[PDB]
Amino acid sequence: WIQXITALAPQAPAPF
Repeated sequence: WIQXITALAPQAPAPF
């Protein structure tokens, strides 16, 4: 679950 969020960390700014 820490690598589910950290792999999405650079994918938070590109949509939002």
